[PDB]
Amino acid sequence: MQIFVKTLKGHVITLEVEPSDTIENVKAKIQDKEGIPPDQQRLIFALQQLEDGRTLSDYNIQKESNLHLVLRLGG
Amino acid sequence: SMDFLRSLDWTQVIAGQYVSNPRFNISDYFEIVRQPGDGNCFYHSIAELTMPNKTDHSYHYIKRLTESAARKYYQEEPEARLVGLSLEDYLKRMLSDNEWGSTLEASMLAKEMGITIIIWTVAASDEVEAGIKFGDGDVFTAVNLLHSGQTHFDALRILPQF
Repeated sequence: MQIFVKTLKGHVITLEVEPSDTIENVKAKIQDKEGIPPDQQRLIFALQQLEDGRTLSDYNIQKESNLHLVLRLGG
Repeated sequence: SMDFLRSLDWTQVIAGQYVSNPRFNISDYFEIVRQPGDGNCFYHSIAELTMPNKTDHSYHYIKRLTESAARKYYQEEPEARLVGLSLEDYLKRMLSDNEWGSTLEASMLAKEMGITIIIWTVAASDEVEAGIKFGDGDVFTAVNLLHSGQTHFDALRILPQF
């Protein structure tokens, strides 16, 4: 399915993922599209910052869900 | 343009943390108080807005408030999951000379100090790309920081007319 990630800059991007994808995997997708190292990405959904080891199905992120990307600013 | 500031659209992404994407120039409402690019500029900026009679050493106090702030909050901070260090290893690195601050320290200091901190991020032209607010205050009551380029931080003072 397609899920939306609203980046920090403001614009929204699209990602093709399956519920079996890891948070680390999705971060790699964002890194490909936006060039953001996963070390700086804070993926947020349902007022929760998502954790690496888990997957999208562990969070029930369904078709056309809107996720937030907040960046870790400062080295 | 003060009806613009009392109308910012903050989105709470997690409890206590907000994001905004307004369209304004930082110079339209703030005064940039520049800070040395010495690697401690995050803490210089806070001291500039929180410690009267600031000096080039006042930032050590902010770092020490970050220490106690970390002992309270570090293990429960979502952004701390990205550091991947124990409280001891983090405290050593954080307290080391010329080690640079980040949004993780802004969140913990907001709690420790009982203030609201906003980090406005710009891209070269000082045109704001976004804002991250730690705390429930507004723009007039908060400690406004300016983040530019990679890791540099400067202090912002809301102008007398706003």
